[PDB]
Amino acid sequence: GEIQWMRPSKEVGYPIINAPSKTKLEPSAFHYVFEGVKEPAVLTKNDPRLKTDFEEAIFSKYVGNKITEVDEYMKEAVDHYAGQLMSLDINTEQMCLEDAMYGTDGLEALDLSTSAGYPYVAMGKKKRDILNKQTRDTKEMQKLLDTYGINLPLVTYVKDELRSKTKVEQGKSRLIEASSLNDSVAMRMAFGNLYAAFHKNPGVITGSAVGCDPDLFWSKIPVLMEEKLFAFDYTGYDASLSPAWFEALKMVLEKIGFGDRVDYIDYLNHSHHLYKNKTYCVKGGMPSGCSGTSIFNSMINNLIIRTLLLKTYKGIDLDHLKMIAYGDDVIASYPHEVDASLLAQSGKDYGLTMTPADKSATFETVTWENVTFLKRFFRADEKYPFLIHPVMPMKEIHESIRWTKDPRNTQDHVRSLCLLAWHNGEEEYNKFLAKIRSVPIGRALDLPEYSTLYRRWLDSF
RNA sequence: CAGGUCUCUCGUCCGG
RNA sequence: GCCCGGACGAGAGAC
Ligand SMILES: [Mn+2]
Ligand SMILES: [Mn+2]
Ligand SMILES: [Zn+2]
Repeated sequence: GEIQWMRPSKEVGYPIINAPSKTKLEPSAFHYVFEGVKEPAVLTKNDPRLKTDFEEAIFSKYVGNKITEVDEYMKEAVDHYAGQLMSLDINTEQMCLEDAMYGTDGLEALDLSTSAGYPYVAMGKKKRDILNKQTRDTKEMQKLLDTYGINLPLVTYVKDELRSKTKVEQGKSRLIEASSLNDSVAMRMAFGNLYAAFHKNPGVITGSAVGCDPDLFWSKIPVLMEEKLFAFDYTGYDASLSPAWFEALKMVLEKIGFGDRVDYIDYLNHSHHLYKNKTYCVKGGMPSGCSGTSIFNSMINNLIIRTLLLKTYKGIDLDHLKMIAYGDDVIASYPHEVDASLLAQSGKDYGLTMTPADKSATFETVTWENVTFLKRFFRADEKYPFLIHPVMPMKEIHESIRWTKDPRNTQDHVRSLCLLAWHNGEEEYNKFLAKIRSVPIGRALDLPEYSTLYRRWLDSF
């Protein structure tokens, strides 16, 4: 992905949009009980903890477009992936405006608690004004659709979230793209039946984990993988995609029956954004925040991964590839062992910076011991070895609990962390409860017992 | 009061 | 006891 032009948004007829400049993250009652290296991310240029120019750091991720032409291997990839999705029998119809708006089986309703983007954002108009869940009223949305049309610009925002130290000092904050309510509606009418199919089918046919529940899906994953594993994350995924990959995606869509609306994908591939005063244009790069972000990322991953095998391993049989993606996050297997360092080296030709799934510095051999998917480890149960724990490191849970966006959420927050931490086992779970209860507010919370969570887990099978 | 697209789960409240 | 559905809030995860 690459920035085409930044100019005062005054010159282009666009309003100045000014986001909040303050973190909503105050430190938690458990701030000193537990340790951690994470602070809220840099939101503005005037941040003391910055050791670099902010605005140059945030947009740093637009590294350019390596390729623009779907090569022969991308084409065999496209062929094989799209052949996979055929079996799903994915309904290819437009989805009616009422469902695009208020949800249907496999597709949730639009989030009435997040903004309506451009232009509503600068009119002081919100989704609640336009949408009505009780009534499922599509009338005022249609009127807005007629009036403002689609292909509206996205409003860039810095994500208010916890960041490492180097990420605060290097102003490496994450930026989302606030899709307009019009395009979310437009995109979901076009693609809603595809999003639903994906949601309903996490696994190796779709190559996607969107729609999974790790408590239950971890027990499935090993039975779905072939004998030898490899795995990756990527560096700056969305913005490291060059136009070639969008044409490859357009190509998958056409082959599965979405030919007519493949144009929308061009509006993703060439997008306009509003950022504070500026107005800028991007070519390549996934507009994270647009409808389908997750699904298109994971789909492009499946292509990227087939492509790189075909190039690196002559005669590789993609029919014995098994892979699951959640955006750039991927776990994959093949009947014979493949080399992630090599695969990652070809990936650079296509503009991809690839890594170990833990953002570790160097690729190891990947075993059912070191492999991680979505930050979690895999550990067989000791009584029931076919049932597998999603084991997230206590380090992570520690980092979270030390902060709050609002003190009145402590019960839910900590309670939620308990449902992650007990997979580390009774001995580690009870130490957790001890530390939590080491403070007076801790002794106020209703926390679940190891044994209760264990029987819940087993019962849920 | 400002900050996207989603998935999953938990919690609160209301239903069949 | 067991299903199932809705509204709202939170946490985690991907971008
Ligand atoms: Mn990444
Ligand atoms: Mn990732
Ligand atoms: Zn443009």
